[PDB]
Amino acid sequence: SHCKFEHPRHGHLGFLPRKRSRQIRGRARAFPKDDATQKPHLTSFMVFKAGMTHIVRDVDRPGSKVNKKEVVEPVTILEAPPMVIVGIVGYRQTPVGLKTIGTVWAHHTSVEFRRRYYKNWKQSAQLAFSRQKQFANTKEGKVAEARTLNAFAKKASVIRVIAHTQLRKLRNHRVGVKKAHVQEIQVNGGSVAAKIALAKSLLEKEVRVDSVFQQSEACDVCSVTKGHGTEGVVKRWGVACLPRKTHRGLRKVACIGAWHPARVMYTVARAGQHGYHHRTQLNKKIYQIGRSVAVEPNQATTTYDLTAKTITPMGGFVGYGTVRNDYVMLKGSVSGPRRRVMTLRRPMAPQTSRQLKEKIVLKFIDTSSKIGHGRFQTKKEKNQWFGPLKKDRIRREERLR
Amino acid sequence: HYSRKPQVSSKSAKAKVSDLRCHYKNTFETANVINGMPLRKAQQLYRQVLAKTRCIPFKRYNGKIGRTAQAKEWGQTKGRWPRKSVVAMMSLLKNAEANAIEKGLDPNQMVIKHVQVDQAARMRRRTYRAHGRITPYMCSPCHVQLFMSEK
Amino acid sequence: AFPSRKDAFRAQRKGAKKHRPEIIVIDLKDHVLGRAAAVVAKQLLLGKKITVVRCEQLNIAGTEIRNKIKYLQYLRKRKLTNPTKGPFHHRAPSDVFVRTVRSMLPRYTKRGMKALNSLVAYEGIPPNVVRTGGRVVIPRAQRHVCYRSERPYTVLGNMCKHVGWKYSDVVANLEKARVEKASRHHEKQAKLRDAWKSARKEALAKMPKHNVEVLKKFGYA
RNA sequence: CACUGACAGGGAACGUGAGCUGGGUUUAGACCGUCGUGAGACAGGUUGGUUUUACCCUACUUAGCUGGAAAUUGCGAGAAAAAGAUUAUCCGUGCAAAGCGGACGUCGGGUCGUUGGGCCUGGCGAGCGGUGGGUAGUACUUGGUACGCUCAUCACC
RNA sequence: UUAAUGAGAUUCCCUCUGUCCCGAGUUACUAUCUAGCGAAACGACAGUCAAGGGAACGGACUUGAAGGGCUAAGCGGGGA
RNA sequence: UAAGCCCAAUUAGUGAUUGCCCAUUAUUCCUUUGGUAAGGGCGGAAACAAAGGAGAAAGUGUAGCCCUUCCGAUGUAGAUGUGGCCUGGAGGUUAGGACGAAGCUUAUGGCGUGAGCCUAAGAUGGACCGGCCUCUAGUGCAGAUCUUGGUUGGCGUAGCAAAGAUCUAACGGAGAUAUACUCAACAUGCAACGUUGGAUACUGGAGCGGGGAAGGAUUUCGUGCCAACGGCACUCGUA
RNA sequence: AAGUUUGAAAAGCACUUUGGAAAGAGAGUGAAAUAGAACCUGAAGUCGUGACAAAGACAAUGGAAGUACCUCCAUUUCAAC
Ligand SMILES: [K+]
Ligand SMILES: [K+]
Ligand SMILES: [K+]
Ligand SMILES: [K+]
Ligand SMILES: [K+]
Ligand SMILES: [K+]
Ligand SMILES: [Mg+2]
Ligand SMILES: [Mg+2]
Ligand SMILES: [Mg+2]
Ligand SMILES: [Mg+2]
Ligand SMILES: [Mg+2]
Ligand SMILES: [Mg+2]
Ligand SMILES: [Mg+2]
Ligand SMILES: [Mg+2]
Ligand SMILES: [Mg+2]
Ligand SMILES: [Mg+2]
Ligand SMILES: [Mg+2]
Ligand SMILES: [Mg+2]
Ligand SMILES: [Mg+2]
Ligand SMILES: [Mg+2]
Ligand SMILES: [Mg+2]
Ligand SMILES: [Mg+2]
Ligand SMILES: [Mg+2]
Ligand SMILES: [Mg+2]
Ligand SMILES: [Mg+2]
Ligand SMILES: [Mg+2]
Ligand SMILES: [Mg+2]
Ligand SMILES: [Mg+2]
Ligand SMILES: [Mg+2]
Ligand SMILES: [Mg+2]
Ligand SMILES: [Mg+2]
Ligand SMILES: [Mg+2]
Ligand SMILES: [Mg+2]
Ligand SMILES: [Mg+2]
Ligand SMILES: [Mg+2]
Ligand SMILES: [Mg+2]
Ligand SMILES: [Mg+2]
Ligand SMILES: [Mg+2]
Ligand SMILES: [Mg+2]
Ligand SMILES: [Mg+2]
Ligand SMILES: [Mg+2]
Ligand SMILES: [Mg+2]
Ligand SMILES: [Mg+2]
Ligand SMILES: [Mg+2]
Ligand SMILES: [Mg+2]
Ligand SMILES: [Mg+2]
Ligand SMILES: [Mg+2]
Ligand SMILES: [Mg+2]
Ligand SMILES: [Mg+2]
Ligand SMILES: [Mg+2]
Ligand code: NA
Ligand code: NA
Repeated sequence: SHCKFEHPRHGHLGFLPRKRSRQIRGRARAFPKDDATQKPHLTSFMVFKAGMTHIVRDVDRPGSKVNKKEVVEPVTILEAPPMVIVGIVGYRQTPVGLKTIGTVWAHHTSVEFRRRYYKNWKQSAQLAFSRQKQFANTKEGKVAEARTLNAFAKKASVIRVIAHTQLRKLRNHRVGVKKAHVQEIQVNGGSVAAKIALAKSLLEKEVRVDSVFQQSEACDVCSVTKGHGTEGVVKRWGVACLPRKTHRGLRKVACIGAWHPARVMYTVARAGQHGYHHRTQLNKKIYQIGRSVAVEPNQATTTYDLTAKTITPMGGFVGYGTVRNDYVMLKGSVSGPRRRVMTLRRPMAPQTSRQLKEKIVLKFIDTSSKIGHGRFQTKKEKNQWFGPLKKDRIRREERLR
Repeated sequence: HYSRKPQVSSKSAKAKVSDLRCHYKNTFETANVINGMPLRKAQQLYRQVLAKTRCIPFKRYNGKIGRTAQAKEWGQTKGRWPRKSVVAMMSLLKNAEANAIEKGLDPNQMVIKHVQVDQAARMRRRTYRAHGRITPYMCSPCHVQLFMSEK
Repeated sequence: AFPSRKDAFRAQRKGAKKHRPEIIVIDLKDHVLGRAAAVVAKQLLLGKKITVVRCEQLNIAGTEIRNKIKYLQYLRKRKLTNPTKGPFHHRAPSDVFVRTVRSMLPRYTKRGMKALNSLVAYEGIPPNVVRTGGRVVIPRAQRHVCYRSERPYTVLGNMCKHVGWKYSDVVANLEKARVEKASRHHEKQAKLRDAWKSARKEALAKMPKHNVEVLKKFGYA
């Protein structure tokens, strides 16, 4: 007989199976549609999640109750060291899908990029790309590279560059990995020849995050969510908890199916892996693209807040540390923990909404300690509050004596 | 009185043990892994299994036993560290080595050519179940025979 | 597909030349789906190696909407408790033809699967089949002899592109390029063909006369 | 009774008890009414009244290892490849064009055999390069790479 | 009819609360992995489905659809 | 331009009346078996050494006297027949066995439609026993929630989770610090026992404290001892 | 419940060697030691091992007809045959 009352089913069947992601890096399954009238450009970038904070800004949304009013917005800080372009790949359209025509490698590859080809680099022979480097600049090698580029020009419809992260630039102590993360970044805009020209110019060169993205634009984020291991139906799917009197346990689904069909269906909630799934999140507004702290110290200083401070809160980001490189401040949250590498992608949805076209101007960035209830924005304010302490006085006595 | 005959008797050494009192299945797994090994490599393997740096691969008697990363060297996923079987097999290997030395052979050149673990006659005990039931609580000893030949 | 290094080393040791098995290439353009499928299935069971091209140009009798609805009714069939391992609904025209032939075969025996693996189906004519020899048709399964011309008919590619096939435009562009290239190559070699025709014409006079009379007897000169 | 856009109707062994619960029905105790001489009866009312087992196989959920196109074998040779002394005898560009633009050489020698024969190898030089040293001035997120000249070797030779 | 008494049946009220809205976090012992030890129940043969007929609800049969092999932890839809 | 429906046909206004596929059916051939079976032969025709042959029984039934000729052969319950098979004994009669009897084993062949029989080989066994006629019966197993004994997948699985707990050094013990080469040690002898000293904890006098009854009956004590038992362990023990 | 039914005879395995012992490896008695002690024979079932046959998933088994490979088996031929 029919179920007595109606409620929506628990969970989304389009995110099945709830298995662990094959990779730990966010990888863009698709890229934004290619527009041949636009200038050639890069469509993605790799960043590392540092932590979260919140900002204050005045809203410019006419017709809203917060129009010309200040709101507090939680934001995510993502460290964005420059990426290095080491290869070019071309794709040809076939009636069975895109097939990569070939690869053009840069003449010189970083040690970090070549570490990606080893499980134990420091005890290896470190011979990666050695034969290729010898062959590339000979007559036959130059001919082969020209031939591959000509094949790209004639047959390719998609041009992607091979880029890797720079973990030496990301001088992070909690990021343990030293082998660079490698990903393909599609080149959109212009003709195939213009894409080839841009990719050739970018070869063996750094790409900064502000070249790919601009402030107040939105972006897509590809990342893997935080892992939780095996979980029950209550947390994995959101099913209700059974009454207290239930024999053999109440954190269960009471009926996992009818008598017929005489088997469990794939639509029934079961225990299993929860978290560590790849997710593509849409319309993350870019509130700030900050420069490196070594170049511009006052990262978190606004026009409305003249306090000279960096984007790193007091005591550092918990479990991550300080942000030493360029960073992106995304509105809201992104899937994954701190230290996980993530892919910012140019948006694939239309960007014509009043919220997606709003110009963001920050008025305050919180840099108080994320350990405990932080109440000082800078160390200077804390010293103003406390004055000289016993340790400082002992220090000054040791100095003057 | 072995199931198999050595290729060259004068170059081989035999060792046997009956009613070992170790578990037959664990000993079956432990002794089978050294078949075809040099004697010294088998003894190193047993020492490293005692140290828990290498495992005994469990085949045919691995029903719902745990998975380990140390079974990968054997092409398996389930292995254990059965110390009683390991020490019993170490004693048996020492006896075979003593026989080889007394015959005049070189213990560093011997290769284990035959291992056979068979179930011995069982020993009977009891366990007490609910509702006044008495139920068998049995022990499964094993026979182990081996010979190794000089190469 | 990619040969093993063992196979290449053995071929080098044997030193034998390039070998191509006897394969019939069928141009399935303007062919009735079921009749071509039946003929091809029988020929596969008889041991023939068949490659079929331009499967997007197969024909089904009836309006395109009726056949779209038939395919969508086919797509409704799924294992409810697990759609994975349920019926697999292939949307490409070549896959549709392969499925039709497979349904006309004893697919659950070694003999039937041997027959099925002997069939290669393409949309359009790919480069590895363009220059392999003259393509054949099936006279008893051709549209101009099977359908009364008044009645509407469906082109398989048009139906497939609306039931989920993604490569309609890719196949169209590839076929445009292929026909342009083949037309260029056929406008060329015209001098060669005319030269051979005139060579035969002049040979008709340069050869001994009783041979010419023999050719005239059998309708050759 | 009250919200709501609406509070549609049904099936799945009258879905679903080794999923629960056990209020009801339907044991044994007991009370009432009626019936019966009685023991007792009542699809009449009332109160109290043990809810056992998965470690097997499938299904489902996740989680690992691993071969395989003659779906393990045949040696049983099919490219969503190139386009040529039958892919062999160079490389680009051009439309499977017309044409066009480029290729390191010298002097021997140690074998197998139309054509300035094929294969291998020595002596000199020449180049495009790799790997190090010496020395500039730059570029790049600024410790690490590259680029200019000059030696050293090494590979194509 | 009845004060008092009741592990007796019932209704309401104050207080109080994770009974619930609506679940979350933490602990010990398990499960889980290992060493040693080591059973039982059950066991025709065996175990992917749809529909058909059929002793009128098939794992075997017909016609189709699936199905590479072997494993660990769970689970209670089926094994009437 | 059916591979649908209704009519027609058999290579097509050409010259006559069988397109093709499939049965345990029909026809025919071979073989078996049984008849309400039908007949022939059976008084050895004559001749014939080794260095054409063999048989020929007056018969229900056999390896059926022999030959020829017809007809029928499925079948639950059930009946009957069988010079039909098999088992333990008894009268007889023929054999066999230490140069290997019964039992047991089999890719071990042969014969029989079959029940079965016989041979071969045991790198099996070590002392009985086979064939035929008759007599006799505690005379043939796949299943009875069959009886007894053994084995077995489940399965190294469920589990061995109440009563808070053990640590450390030394001594004892075979129970270790146990290694082929390369070699400082860790990455190759682990884990586990008893006693003593320290430490830590629990019982908390309605005690895992001292004594008795009932019940038990040597469990008491010392020495030795570790096969089995104390569901892990033991060098300890109410063994 | 249970034949102590080893062997003709205890001739019941001295001695060497490894092992703490149990035992093992040799040696020895015996016609036999898978006749080594509650030991004549030693079945079936189940299990171990070496060698070989292969083999997807059609549960397996099964019939009929072939074929590939093997065969410590049975016959028949090897010359005016
Ligand atoms: K219901
Ligand atoms: K119910
Ligand atoms: K039915
Ligand atoms: K049915
Ligand atoms: K047996
Ligand atoms: K066969
Ligand atoms: Mg409803
Ligand atoms: Mg619903
Ligand atoms: Mg975590
Ligand atoms: Mg309960
Ligand atoms: Mg905090
Ligand atoms: Mg378990
Ligand atoms: Mg397990
Ligand atoms: Mg118990
Ligand atoms: Mg009791
Ligand atoms: Mg109903
Ligand atoms: Mg119901
Ligand atoms: Mg149920
Ligand atoms: Mg229940
Ligand atoms: Mg009740
Ligand atoms: Mg009365
Ligand atoms: Mg009641
Ligand atoms: Mg009652
Ligand atoms: Mg009372
Ligand atoms: Mg009371
Ligand atoms: Mg469990
Ligand atoms: Mg364990
Ligand atoms: Mg079904
Ligand atoms: Mg069933
Ligand atoms: Mg169930
Ligand atoms: Mg009968
Ligand atoms: Mg008798
Ligand atoms: Mg056999
Ligand atoms: Mg009887
Ligand atoms: Mg029997
Ligand atoms: Mg078992
Ligand atoms: Mg367990
Ligand atoms: Mg435990
Ligand atoms: Mg328990
Ligand atoms: Mg406890
Ligand atoms: Mg130790
Ligand atoms: Mg205390
Ligand atoms: Mg206490
Ligand atoms: Mg206390
Ligand atoms: Mg007391
Ligand atoms: Mg014990
Ligand atoms: Mg008896
Ligand atoms: Mg002797
Ligand atoms: Mg014997
Ligand atoms: Mg015996
Ligand atoms: Na026509
Ligand atoms: Na065997």
